[PDB]
Amino acid sequence: GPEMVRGQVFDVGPRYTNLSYIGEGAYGMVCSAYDNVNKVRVAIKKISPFEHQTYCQRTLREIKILLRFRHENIIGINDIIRAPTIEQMKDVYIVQDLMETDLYKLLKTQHLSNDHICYFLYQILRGLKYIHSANVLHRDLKPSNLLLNTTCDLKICDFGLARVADPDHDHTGFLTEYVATRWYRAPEIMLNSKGYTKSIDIWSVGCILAEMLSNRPIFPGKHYLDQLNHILGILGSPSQEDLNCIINLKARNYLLSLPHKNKVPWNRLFPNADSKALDLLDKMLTFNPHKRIEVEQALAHPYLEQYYDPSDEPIAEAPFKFDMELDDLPKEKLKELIFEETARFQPGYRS
Amino acid sequence: QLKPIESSILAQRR
Repeated sequence: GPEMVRGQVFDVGPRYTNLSYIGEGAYGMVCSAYDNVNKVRVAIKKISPFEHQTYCQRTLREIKILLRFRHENIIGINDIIRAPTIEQMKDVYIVQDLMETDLYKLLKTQHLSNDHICYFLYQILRGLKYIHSANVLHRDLKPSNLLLNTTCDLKICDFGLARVADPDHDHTGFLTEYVATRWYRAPEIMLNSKGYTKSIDIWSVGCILAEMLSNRPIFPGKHYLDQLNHILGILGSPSQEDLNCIINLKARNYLLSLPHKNKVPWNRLFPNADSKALDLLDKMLTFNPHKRIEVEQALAHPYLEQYYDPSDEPIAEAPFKFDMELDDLPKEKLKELIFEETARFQPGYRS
Repeated sequence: QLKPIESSILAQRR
């Protein structure tokens, strides 16, 4: 019999043993384990997606994306385990190198020095540069998705909400609504809910920077509509120009209804922060996504000048294109694609 | 318990 963790079977032996619980979601569980073959500690995610089309879609995306990606600040896939025939495949197990902690945990236990904050931010943006150069949007950056070892190496994880958006094509009206985790959610996810861009990831990074500076989330909305109020309580009411940019009439009128709010200066919120950090914070937390700093310009900001080196910041060799996006398909078809995508890890595979 | 930044390989290169 295979090992079992909190009632879930983890059919991953004999290679992977000594499973310990780490966490879960709606259709899976993550455990730590020991790889007896390579003699390394791993994290193993069990996914059981095949009954729901949206779970299948996200599983395929995460797999396709992470199997192409290779970057020091992004967690790689070491192995994928699943059944030898499509009919027996109910679960998929993804294996990664085990990291020691994550930023969410670290921020519960430790006040970070400015030097730590600066280096972590550099690593997040260096990883993001690579992700955005591939035409991928992460869409769920937050502290618990940033893994760390005690050597201060940072890696971005969780591509379960990530997708490709080929910039040759206007995706306005075609992106999934209600992405990101609420506190890290850019205002245009609420106001241009089907037409946002990779700029949402910069917003989330700004939220993360704010959180490193104070060990608390900057915009802790209690519900979807309160989120936008939290944002505007600090940024203040948008300029008329920024309102006049909002293409969606219902959204623009909804903002016109709201009472006026003044800008809270960054240095009253963060009176002990490095001034340059606050400058970069302001640029990342810019209301208008077309005025918000892009990842390359953020890396070039004075705050990160001791680390910025475009000769050592890889970009994707083969950015993903519109081909990698037509996954709006029946769940049974997505299962076939997941089976094909994971075939290279099976005994007897041939291309 | 978090080590100095210079224990990171990436930082050593910089």
